[PDB]
Amino acid sequence: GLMQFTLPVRLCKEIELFHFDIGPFENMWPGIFVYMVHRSCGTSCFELEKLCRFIMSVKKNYRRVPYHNWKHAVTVAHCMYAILQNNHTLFTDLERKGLLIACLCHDLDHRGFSNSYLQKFDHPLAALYSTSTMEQHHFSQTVSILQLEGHNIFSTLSSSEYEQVLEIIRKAIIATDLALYFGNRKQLEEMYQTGSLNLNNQSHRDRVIGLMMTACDLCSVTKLWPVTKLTANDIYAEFWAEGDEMKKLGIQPIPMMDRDKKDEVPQGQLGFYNAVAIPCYTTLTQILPPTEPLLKACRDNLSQWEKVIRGEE
Ligand SMILES: Cn1cc(-c2ccccc2)nc1COc1nc2ccccc2nc1Cl
Ligand SMILES: [Mg+2]
Ligand SMILES: [Zn+2]
Repeated sequence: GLMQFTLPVRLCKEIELFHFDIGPFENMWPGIFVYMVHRSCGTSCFELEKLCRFIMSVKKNYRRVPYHNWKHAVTVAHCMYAILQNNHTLFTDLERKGLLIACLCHDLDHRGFSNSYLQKFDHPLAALYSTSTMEQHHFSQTVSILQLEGHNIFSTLSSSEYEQVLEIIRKAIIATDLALYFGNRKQLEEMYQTGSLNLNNQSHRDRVIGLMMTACDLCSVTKLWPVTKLTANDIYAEFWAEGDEMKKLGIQPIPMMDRDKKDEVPQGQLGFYNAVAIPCYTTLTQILPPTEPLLKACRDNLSQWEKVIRGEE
């Protein structure tokens, strides 16, 4: 009850900033997450023993892949923490509870392969879940862990609060399917500019939480340049392995996944900042003005990729 987590001074200050990097010490990531729940939600939100058992079972169900790993889970939860802390009064008690957990769980048991690769492979998960294949699996793995003995962190909620939080988590996790982001953002763009955006309309909140989820999930583009640039190596290590696996099925992969086309990465990052990241953080900033540092950091990183193309690095 009286047991705070406390971080060293540099981490205590920097964890509050959007561009915080959780560092290379894996054993500190659980404590960093509990710290964020305790400040975001409260020391009362979860029984510490249950929360600790939940976190360690979640960790165990992330795989040793280059990018879609336990570090990504905690990184995406920290971005959500910074959004929630900068928008104190906009979110319900249940939302603060659900969203940090949703972010920690959002890529559970990822294999380092896209929905496309599973469908082309004819993976069993592609027959069980015809759209948002991996994201339905990530939600399925979250419910599994919540149902293990001693892992039910929501046990003090009523039946209908419990149903609501699990529905916040399902929609949050489904929204991390980038195929769904383009339409979600166009609708938010229209709603904001015709003035119809209403945060009391549940279906509107759902859309805004979905964009928050895209923003947290892509947050590697919002770090200081050396973090962004080194994370890009991990992202492409997966893409290129998928490309190899497409070539094994007798399919020329897209260039983004073809390691023979490494030279075109700087131009591919440009397209992604312009087509995905910038539009994402721009619409997020219009809806939630205090998230503007994410858009500013993304813009700085776009400018760094422009310098790479110009051979200035
Ligand atoms: C779109 N695109 C095309 C290329 C390309 C590269 C080499 C050769 C030919 C084409 N690279 C990208 C970059 O793509 C992404 N970067 C991400 C960065 C961070 C977090 C999620 C991301 N998700 C995606 Cl999909
Ligand atoms: Mg994912
Ligand atoms: Zn993710």
